[PDB]
This record gives sequence, structure tokens and C-alpha cells, in this order.
Amino acid sequence: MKRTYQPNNRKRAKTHGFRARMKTKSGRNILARRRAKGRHQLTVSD
Amino acid sequence: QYRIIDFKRDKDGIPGRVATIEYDPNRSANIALINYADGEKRYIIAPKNLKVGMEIMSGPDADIKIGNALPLENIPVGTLVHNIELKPGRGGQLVRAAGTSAQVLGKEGKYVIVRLASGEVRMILGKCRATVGEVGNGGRTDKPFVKAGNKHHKMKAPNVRGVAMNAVDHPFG
RNA sequence: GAGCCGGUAGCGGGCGUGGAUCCCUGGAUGUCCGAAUGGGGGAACCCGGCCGGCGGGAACGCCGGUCACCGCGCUUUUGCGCGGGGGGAACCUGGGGAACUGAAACAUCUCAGUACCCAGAGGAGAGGAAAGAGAAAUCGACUCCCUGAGUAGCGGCGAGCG
RNA sequence: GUGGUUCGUGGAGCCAUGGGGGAAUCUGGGCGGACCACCGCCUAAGGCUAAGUACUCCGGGUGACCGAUAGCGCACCAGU
RNA sequence: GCGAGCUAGCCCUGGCCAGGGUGAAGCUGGGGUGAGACCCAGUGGAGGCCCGAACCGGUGGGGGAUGCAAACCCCUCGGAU
RNA sequence: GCGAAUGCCGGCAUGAGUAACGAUAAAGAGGGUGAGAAUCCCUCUCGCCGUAAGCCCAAGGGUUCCUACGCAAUGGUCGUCAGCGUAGGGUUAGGCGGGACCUAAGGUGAAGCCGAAAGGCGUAGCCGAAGGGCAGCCGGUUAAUAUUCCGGCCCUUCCCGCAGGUGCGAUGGGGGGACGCUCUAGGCUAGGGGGACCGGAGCCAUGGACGAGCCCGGCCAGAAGCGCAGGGUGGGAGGUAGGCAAAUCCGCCUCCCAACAAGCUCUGCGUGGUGGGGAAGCCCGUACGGGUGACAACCCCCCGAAGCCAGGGAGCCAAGAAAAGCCUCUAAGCACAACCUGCGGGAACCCGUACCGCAAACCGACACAGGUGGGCGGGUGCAAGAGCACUCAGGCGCGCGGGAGAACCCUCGCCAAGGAACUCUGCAAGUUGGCCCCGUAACUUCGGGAGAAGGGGUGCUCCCUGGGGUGAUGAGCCCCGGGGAGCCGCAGUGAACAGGCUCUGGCGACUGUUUACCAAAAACACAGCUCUCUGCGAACUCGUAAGAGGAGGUAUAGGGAGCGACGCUUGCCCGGUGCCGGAAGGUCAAGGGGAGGGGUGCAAGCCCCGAACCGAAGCCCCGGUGAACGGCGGCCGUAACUAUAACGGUCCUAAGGUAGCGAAAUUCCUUGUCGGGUAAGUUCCGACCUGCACGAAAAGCGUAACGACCGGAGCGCUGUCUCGGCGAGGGACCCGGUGAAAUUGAACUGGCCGUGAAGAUGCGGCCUACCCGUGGCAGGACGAAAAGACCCCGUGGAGCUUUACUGCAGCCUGGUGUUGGCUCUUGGUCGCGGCGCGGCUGGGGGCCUAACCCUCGGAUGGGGGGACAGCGCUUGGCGGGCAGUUUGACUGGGGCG
Repeated sequence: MKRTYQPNNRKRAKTHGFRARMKTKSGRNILARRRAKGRHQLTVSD
Repeated sequence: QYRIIDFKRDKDGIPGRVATIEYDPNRSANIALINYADGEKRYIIAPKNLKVGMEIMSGPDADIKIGNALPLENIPVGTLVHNIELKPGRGGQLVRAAGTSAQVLGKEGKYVIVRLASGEVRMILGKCRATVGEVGNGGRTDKPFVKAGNKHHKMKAPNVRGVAMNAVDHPFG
């Protein structure tokens, strides 16, 4: 059926992961956004 | 086999021996390993002729011995060439398997005349070089891609075309 | 000032007026990530020089400590010793910077120098002793509140801005 | 050739500058809104400067403010 | 700001196409002429080539329509170095 | 202050005890446990797999895995069962995988390069993998782990010591690891098969046979020593005008040994010696059986790989990735202590394992007949083969069971007699379907259209005969004819997998590719043609300036394009338009450059307006331009006993349709008129051709082969149809367990003929009219779905278009700038047709060259262009490439009018 979910450790991870977000302006942005703003955890945390 | 190599001599007094027939797949040029004196080599131009049994070179000196090549300065008039040495040492300055090279059809001071292989005419310059001899491309033309599409087999873009499209898509398009 | 081992009330055991529980303030530890900065990296993991005990090395040899990123001055010598950088709800100036919508269309205009993004200072920045203002030869830092005034005035002199 | 200014090209200045010419050191040199005479003001083209206004994460006070579909959405193993 | 673990591509690097059929270049030999053209016979094994599994697809009909399912089941079909 | 917003939130009823149990691969019986078992455990019949419904490696998910307790809810019923609850416990590695090694894409990235800032790029080096590389295997052992735990057998790297050895000693160099595809020799395990030849546990019941009888098996792994087996290179000297920046390496030339020689990396024997070994099995559960002791056996011939040796060999073209090891060596130290070796002792980590894993544990929100990558995948039978029917090992019976068999939908089976007429349509289905032999038409680009079309064969028995693997060849096996005789059934690929064929036409050549959830086509794609911009630092595409792309390409090339094999053939017009060329003449921006006027000025002055002339592209004007846009006439007369026409007369146009074709899918008058096909034929197909409106390049006529394309016809055959009529399995119906769903104001809701806003159960008159239900059948409740997509209306919105409006991107362009020298020159001007001079200032031609840029070619120097130009500022211009707005009202429907 091929949905769109097949997760890929390697993938998903990579792609998304503390770092990256960081590395980025943007990413970083929102991130520290989320952080306070909301609490929670985060991607990679995932 | 996905690679380049030589294209412009500028170390001479060297012994030019016609390496061999390594007809080559990568630029419409068919060249053979050119064996130099020391032993240092080079898949060199494909300027047709100069039989396997190598036997050539060039030089600040001379030696029209078909193929081979020197500066404009050092060159006859009424002569057919390639290794299009445009600017001062810019190595090759044209004629790629483009058999019909250029013909020092008249030179002038630090300026030598050239029949624009491609399809026009004007002048080069001083030392500027270029090796006579033909090309090599056996009319590298024609040949049928029959009931299939050589193309594809191209590895060479089916970058296919269109023009009629349904849209209003790509540059001047 | 005389009760306690946190919200757990329960089992099993215990500290205490020859000043416990806890309230304060200044402490020493502060494992791994994170600007990370020793090096690599899909964070919270895996890798290197110097010192280090010497350590089980039962008649056989390791973690710990450490150290070190890079842009800043410059005692330059072979450069040794200082600052930064990362944050941070809101507020601050600079750098850059828009359509909606009003004008009962919409090109001028408006929303605005707003919303957003960026950089950066602070606990506040902003700004700040005048080649200023205006004209009574009158006034004097900058800022902010009221007022001046929805006036003088800007304009497809229209909506508005002011 | 743009800016800011109430100024939307305007009789339209001051200050700020994108390009090109490129003065003076006190009878110097801008200014008082095109310009000009005379009067009157000011002295630039470097810098530092607390206080008077702004903002609530924090702590307190107070409520013709609420009461569990109201109040921050979330009165307690919720930005879960 | 957020995304190619959707899909269209493009770069890099591996894996994969059960069996069978058709029989061009060639090379071997023989063939009237100068050599040959060129003929034939053998060998030979190409082709986005044929017949067909897995695999890729999803016309043509059947079911299904608060389904098994927000595209699937059935018969059928094309591609198959 | 609330019915009331298809309102929000929460509960709660509906339909409704009807609809569903997630594949029609079925079960049934005996015992056992339990409070209670169709749904659990043992056992015995039975059905479904079997290329899977097998084990395996991955990825993903992470305790789901075992064991003892337990069922409240999740398990679409139960439930003592669980991949559910609580509790305890389980997965260990120098040699397996990941790192402690290597790089391509790509990503990072000190230096370097450009941005308003954030940022962009990016060398070397680093990150980066089932690509490279690397040192093991078989058995046992628990409730779970296992190449890790046991044990038996096989190794590797580092370190210290000594023993022996030799210029060791970088990674800088060189080989070097290193590779495409299609195909195939030689050899060998995996794997399979026959053995009654060896071992052993019960048999035979029945008619028969104790017999080469039935049933199990007769293997797995290994130091090197060792013969089948290949598998990779040659051997010395010297010169090294000297390279691979530095010398001995390898590269290149010369003379000798230049073999089936010798060389160093996998299979067989084996065999050290170990294990396994089923059928046991006295103690013991004689049964959740098996844990563990006889003895086992331990052998031969047969078939044989789609990747085992191996980096093979042969062919071919589109001509197949980079860093550990091996040898050469500088720095450099060893050179009685550096590296190679030998023996002996010493050292060896970090994190990964359970079980699921063509899946209820993975994605689809669910135990959803959806998808998901690699490994042999057992046999018997078909010509072969992971296709097929039955079954091996192992897996499972779909998680709802009984019971009736009505209509009715599903899936499937059958028919006489006719046999498409059914109908838009042979849509479906049915014919036909497999191998061998015979036999094959029009046409052809001679390859093919052929599997064409059309027959005939196939089974099991015995006889004599010929072949290729069988180490000679002599129980063994295979391809095969042969021909003779003979036996049976309706049938002899017996079942199962398996073209219906033909005749014709149109388009597109063809294999293709594409609109995922309608459409695979005449749509794009093409191999092939033609115009065509471009000389490199290209031209176009992204980009704010760097820069990449292009392309390490270089005119047999790179980009722009309209058609889209091949054949035949593409004619007529450049008045407008785009463009290419021209640039003498008009024009005209910024600008130079002065007459002259103006304001204030006692006055020198001090600000503007300023115009004669010189002045850019552009535009105007001349020409060239059609596989550039685009266009390519009208009517009157005339031999025509009747009709254009052979000719003739003209008005306008840039010429004014040519060759081929024609009622074509461009022809509405039309089912045009003639012909054929037929019982009639508005589809076809041929021919005319007054072509309502073909036409050569978005080609034109045709064209073999080719198509899940479209349309036309014939045989073949079937319930497609003349109505069908029977039947088989599945719901529907009756039982038990569970138990939804949109819509709905509310309701005990009849027909009539009339009516109302003009298509009424509810209003009037009338006629039938008991109360409820279940299996049904669709008509009405203007039924359900959705605030019509068709419509108009809002001076709503969003996409594409051009001579719409404006504006920007880019491009061309005058003057100006860091853009410096030297000379050759003509023009203006005012002063003193003129000439002499003079200041003024305008045009222009030259190597140079010191910026600039580029250049490189091995260093910073040379080289080339050079006042360019890049590039900054203002000018002007093109400019739908893009961005933003706009494009009225009326309207007895919007529009056209």
C-alpha cells in the first residue's frame, strides 16, 4: 500500500535531529521557540 | 571509460612516437597513447593518420610531418590543422574530432590567419600553436540507431524534448 | 524549639533539648548533552597527546586527573596575560522591510515604518551642552506628561494623514 | 538621484546622503525656509554623560474580577 | 518557517529478470570469373525481438458502494536484457 | 433573561434487538481441567497450504519472549485461552555484525572567494555505506539466549624476552587493490535419484505374497601431509639527454635465458581425531513420552547449478568509482639494536542478541483478503521451468456457532430445437486453447506478415533394429527414433495449468512513457528531418556581484525549435509583422555650449529662465528575409443542341492554390448522387466530386511491420437473445451471543375529485376504513448525500493570453568614474564663399601600457586584451519574461442586437 510513514531510523533521525535544527537559523528558531513557549521535548528526542 | 587525459603539448625536444589505436569514447575524438622519450605518456589527440607504429612529435623547431604541432609562427601557408591553439598556450583552441580543422589560409605579423573550421574566418596571434594533421573522426557521423533509440543507450540525454506541452512552462518556452 | 527520615498514609529500622525536623546566607561536590570549543558525530554517544597513582598487576600492568576550540587585545620576543561570544515572556534602538483593507474600482494614497525577520546594547537602552529654536533683539541640554492642535498644513485637495 | 520632515515633485528649505566636481581657518564658515541686500542667531565635518518617561518573567499589595464549559487554555502524577 | 521515509526527477552505490523460441555481423569449408562481387552449406549466437513465471501494470468486463479497503477482491490483459 | 444560528460543548434517544463478524482453505468425535468451556489441554478421524499459509538475513516495533498466578475491560460471542493483568526470570563473543581503517556523490569545511545583516560558495583534511577491507567451524546445553554458554577442532593483531636474520626507516612514489553487458569450456561440493548392497524395529491379516516384499536410515565438520582441479606472471645486464618535483623504484630504448619451464592465493583425499546416529532402551513420566543408556548402520552407480574455483575464455560498445597490503626509498635514526622471521610467556575493548518479522508484534488510526528488499526453495507427473494437480518437512482451519432450505442479489455448473436476430456494441461469456508431423494466401522496407489459413498425431502390451553421456564397458542411466503386430473407453495434451480465427478500413510507425483514486489514446516520447542563436572567459538557465551550469565541450560541437521512420514531394506572395542588414538623411534624452532676458544690486557682483548649433540607442526611411508570424480573389461572357470549361472580359489585392487528395473524423443542403455488399444498410468500402470551410511543414498523398487504440464485415462458437427451465455452493429467513451507523420540529400519516403559492396523508365534499406485526415489492412522503458545479447577481477571487494599463526584471544605449602615454587628423565657433592665425571645442586612426581583467603553462614572471571593459552612477529603449489593477447600466433570462 505504501502510506508515507515507513520510518527510517537512519532517516527521520538524520533528516531531523537536535543538531540540524540547531545548525540552522530557522530550525534553531522555533526550537528555542517550542522550548519555553511550550515545554515538551522535541524531534530527535523522537 | 568515463575519463579525460591529454590535450596540449608544451614540453618538446621530446620524442613523439604514435602510441597506438585507442580509438576513444568521450569527445568524438579517437586518440592513441603517445609514447614520449622518458616514458611519460598521454592519450593524445586523434588527428587521423600517423600509423600505430607511432613516430612523431613537434618542436619549437619544425617538422610538418603530418599531425605534430608547433606555434603559429612556425607553420606553413595553405596548411590544414587542428589543435586549435587560440590564445598563447590555451592548449587546444578548437576542432574536436571536427576533422575539417583550420588552414593557416594566410598569416600576418604577430597574427596568423585561420579558416574557421566551424564556418567563418579571422586571425590568431604570435607564438600561438596548433598541430596540423587531419582529425580522426571517421565522419563520426551517420550510423543507424534502428528499431531502438541509441540516444537512451546514449547515457546521453533522453533529456527528451516537447515544445507543444500542456502549460506554459520553461525559459523561452 | 522540641519533634523527625520529603507528596506515601504501609511494612522493616532508626536521629534527636553535653541547641535534631526545618527557615537563612555563604560553601565543597556538580555524572552526560547543550554556545561545546580537544577530535568526530544521526545531542545526551564514540575517538586522540602530558602528567598521574604507579594500580589486581595473587607468580601479572589502568582509570583518574588533565589538557588543549575559535574569533579579541597586545610585552611584539617563541606572542605570554585579558574580553567575547550563548541565552532571555515584554520593553529598546539600528539594519532590512509587505499585501490585505479603507479611497464604497483601482495604478497615486492608506493600513506603516505597522506585522515579520536580522543584528546588537542594557537593566533600561533612545537620546544628550546646540553649524538649535524663532523673532517680543525673545528663548536656550536631552527626555517625558499635559497643552499647543485635531489648529499652521500635506493631498487623484478625495479617503485620510496631521 | 532618493530619505526624513506636516511637504505626495511642488514658488519648496534645513538636516541626512547614492554618483561627480572637490572651498575658506574669525572681516572664516552654515543658518532664520527659491533667491538678494541689510539685520539677527550659531560656531559644526570626534567622544562620555546618571536623573525625569517604557516593560512585566519575577515577589507583594489591592479588587462594584471570576468560580469550575467563567478565569491563563491548563486549581495540581497537563503544554501531558 | 515547516517537508522527496507523498511523488516527479536527477547524482552515487548494490541487487534482480524460472524456462523456452526465432535464428542477422562474423568465422570454417565448398561454389563457374582475374582477384572478386556474390551464391550456398556449416558453425554461430545479436535483438529496447517473439512465446510465456516471479516481478513491473493496473485497458476490457465482474463484485464491492455506512466495503476487507478513502482503490481493494474476481475473472481478463500489456511489458517480460 | 434565550426553541431558535446545518451554532458551540455535554449527555440522550432513533433506525433496531433488524445491518455486520474483516476472505466459501469446512470440520467431527473421545477423554481432561474448570464456578462455568462450539471457541482451552491431550488424543483419534477429516480439510487447506506446500513456492507457500517454509525456515533464514535484514528493516521497522521495542519486552511483545518464557514461567506462576488472574480475567474487570481490549479479544468485533464465549473463554478457565492471549501476542490482556500483576510478579519473577531470560538474551554474554579476540575471531558474526557497527566502530576503534578508506574515500565517489553528497555534507562539512582553518586558508581563499563574493552578501545590507542573517549568509553564499569551498581547497586540503575530516564525516559518509550490506561499495572496499578484515582473524573460525560443528555438535551439545535451559522456561527463554546462542557463529557468544559447554566442549571438541581452527586461527589473528599487539607487547616483552631471547634466538637467528638483513641498509631498516615514511606514506611522498610506482605498480596496487579495480570492477560493462550479452554469451560459453574445463573441474567440484549444495542438492537430488535409483539401489533390497549393508544395519535394525515390527509386520504379512483380508483372495493372494513371507518374496530383489513392505518401513526407517546408511551423513556433518578438519592440522597439513598429500595426486584429479585451475586460478593469477615472464628472466639478467646496461643506457636512464630522465620522469612519475628529490637519487636506487616503475616508465621508455638496446643484447642475451625469452615453452606444455619454475613461480605464489580455492575445491577433492581426507584424515589426525571428534561429534552426531535413530527404533529402542533396565532405573523413569511406559507418556504434556521422551529426556537419555544396545548397536546402529556408516556403501555403490545415477542426474547436475541461474553466480564454488577465478581477478576465467569468447564476442560486443552505449567502451565498465576513489584511500588498508606489497616493493622504491628522503626526513631520519637503527645502523650490538631498526624491521623480517622463530620459540616462550603476557595482553585483547566500546555497543549491539529474546520473540514477531510475504507479517494480528511492519507501515494502513482496528486481530482490516492493501504494500514491504536479498537465500536453495522436497518430491511424483507435464518437452522444459519457483506455471500447474496431489502430497515432504514445517505451518493452519481464517475466532462467531446451530438451523431451515422460500423470493431475491452473489459465485459456479447444464440444455434441446434455432442459434445474434439481443443490443449503441458478440460488452460478457462460450469457441479456441499443450507438444510432433503434414500443409501456408494476398503483400514485402524480403526481415515478415505464419502459431497464419487448413488437417492429422498422442494411451497402455509384446516383438526385432539404430543412437549420444555410461573410466574399456559387461544388473546402472539417458535424447531417440524406427517399423511391425496387438489390446480397451463416448472419448488416449484423458484431470490441471493452456490464441478463437478470418476478411477490411481509419490514425499513429514501431518497445515505449504519462494524467497516483475514472480516461495508457490519433496525447508526449521519439530514432529522423529543416531553419537556427554560439568561437568560447561561449550562447541560453539558476544568481544580490561571487559562482555554478554549461564543458575539462570546443562547430561531425553546444544550446532554440515546428515535424516527427521510410518513400514520394514539398509551389505562390515580404504591401503589414518579427527579424537581419544599412546608417547617408529627419527626429529626439541626459549633456556641452553662447545670443538674450530677469530678480536684487549705490557698485563689483550674486542667483535662475536660457536657446542657435553639435549630440545615443531607438523610431521614421532603403533593401534582403517564409521547415519566421502569417496570408494565397471576386463577378460577367464563350464551343458546350444542357454544364464551369479550350478561350475571353475585367474591378480590386501582396500575390489571388499549384502537384497529391476529397462528402475524409476538414462537406450541416444529406439517410448528396451512382456502384458493391443485404431480405432490407442514414455506419462502412469503391467512385463522382457544386470541397457549407483540404492542401504541404502544428507537413501533404501513401506506407510493410506494429497497437489491451477506433470503426466495418464472414466462418467458428455459446442462454447474449427467441421467456428460459433445472441445479450447486453464499447471504437473505427461523435460534442463540454481540450489537452501529447519516436523516429526522412532532406526529395515532388511506384513495378520491377539487383546491392553496398554482403536482397535498394534515384544508372541503365524499368513499372505503378494526388493533398490531415479521418475509417482500418499489411508487409517494417533492425521500437521504451536498447551503447546484449549469444559471445570473457581489464596481467577490484565483490561473493563462495579445497592439489592454502601468511598472520591474534582464538586454541595447549616449555622458561619467579608479579608464594612463605617444602620434596621425578633419568639423564647429567667435575674434583678428576667404585663406593666414588665433582661444575655444567637437569627430576620429593608430603599437604601445604602467589600472583594470584575463592568462597560464610547471613560482610571485612571463603571456594575452587594454582604457576593454568588467564594473558605479544618471540617459534613453525595447520589454506579458514576469507583478499588480481594470474590462459600466440598462436587459420583460446572460450575451449578440
